[PDB]
Amino acid sequence: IEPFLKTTPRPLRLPNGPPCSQRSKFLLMDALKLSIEDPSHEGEGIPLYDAIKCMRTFFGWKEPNVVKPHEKGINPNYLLSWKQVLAELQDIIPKTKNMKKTSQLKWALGPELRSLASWIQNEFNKACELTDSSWIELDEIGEDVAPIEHIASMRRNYFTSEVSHCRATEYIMKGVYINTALLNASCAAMDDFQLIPMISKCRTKEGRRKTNLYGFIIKGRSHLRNDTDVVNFVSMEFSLTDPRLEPHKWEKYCVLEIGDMLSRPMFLYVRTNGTSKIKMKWGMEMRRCLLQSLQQIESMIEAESSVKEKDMTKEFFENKSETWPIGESPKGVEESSIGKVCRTLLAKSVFNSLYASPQLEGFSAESRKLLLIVQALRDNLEPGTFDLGGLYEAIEECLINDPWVLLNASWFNSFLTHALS
Amino acid sequence: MDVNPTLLFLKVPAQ
Repeated sequence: IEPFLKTTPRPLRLPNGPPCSQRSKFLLMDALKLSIEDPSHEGEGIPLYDAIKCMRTFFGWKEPNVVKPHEKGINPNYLLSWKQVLAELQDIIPKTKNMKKTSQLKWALGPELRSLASWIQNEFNKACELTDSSWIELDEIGEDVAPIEHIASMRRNYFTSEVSHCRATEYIMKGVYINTALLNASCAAMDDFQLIPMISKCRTKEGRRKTNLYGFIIKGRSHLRNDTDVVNFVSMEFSLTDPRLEPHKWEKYCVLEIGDMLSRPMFLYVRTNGTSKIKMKWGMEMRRCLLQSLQQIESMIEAESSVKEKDMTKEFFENKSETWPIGESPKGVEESSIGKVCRTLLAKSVFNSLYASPQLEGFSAESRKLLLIVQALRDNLEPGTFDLGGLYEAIEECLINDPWVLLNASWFNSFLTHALS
Repeated sequence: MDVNPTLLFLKVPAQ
């Protein structure tokens, strides 16, 4: 029983701390849209009008109440901010809409170790799912005028058939929409408290056009000249999730009860936050995640189909019987078809865009070195031995805070567990 | 299932 003399692959020590919390620019699994189908009102397309139209699809509003106060914050300024936006909408015709720079607005508009907590893995599982709606390929259909090899467009087009209804795709489209509206407002007003509706559009299970309202953002002042100059903002986001079941996830938020829906109470997650022309541009460019994940899908498919000396694309996507380990359940490791693979590799790329951080950039470069070293131990019956740097020390040092980074560690631990069991 | 995409590497040689 002296394994204790041997150095072999242990898992990574994650940090002790109060449970990690949510920190993305907007809500993910917890989001709630009010929407309109076939929208055709006068001025459709125009955010503020579309928004007013989504707000009128709902009749359950009640008198706002704080229900999970932010504990750094002056909570009643967040009620007054909601109430203010509610008030300022009940009106008569213009395109955009600045808020009375009231007292509670002006206020609202201006390491510690934490441990892993389950909500993040649950968010990840939701991101990989199919939705009833599709989030790309929404226009009238036409030729692919665009010069691209046969097999490469076959792969691209198969992938799209698998990711177009993926929930991670809604998140890309949501970041694109919101960030680009934010850039627009930040540059037109600059001295204005513009009310910025959080929108996406999609097409439904039946094929209808649909426009969605997740909530609203108010911009602070936006005289920005460095790319790094910061726009404060307050985001207010509808949700049906009762923040009291997992109050640790909501530490950054004041949460209000604002209504009932068909029957559950309805919540508004509120928090202040900040961005810059560079972060907004990052959001605006979240379709790169479709690219990134296609390329890894394509090279998985290359590698395999070279072994078998035929193109396997068609057979992988259609028969759905080649599979790949990609998840775990109470029975051990589970394999899925190429379509779950595309959606999951999508979601990983989207999350690590939603949670970009230096801790991620470190963890992911160092852990790759260990990865290759553990696959070499695994794949070679006389593998030899390997020098770690302070590989463990370089990796483990990235594990401070970050919910996303900390799952990735947990996920890597799982792997080590199985790679060598 | 809990989805864990680093479990791919039980099968896919890190490209």
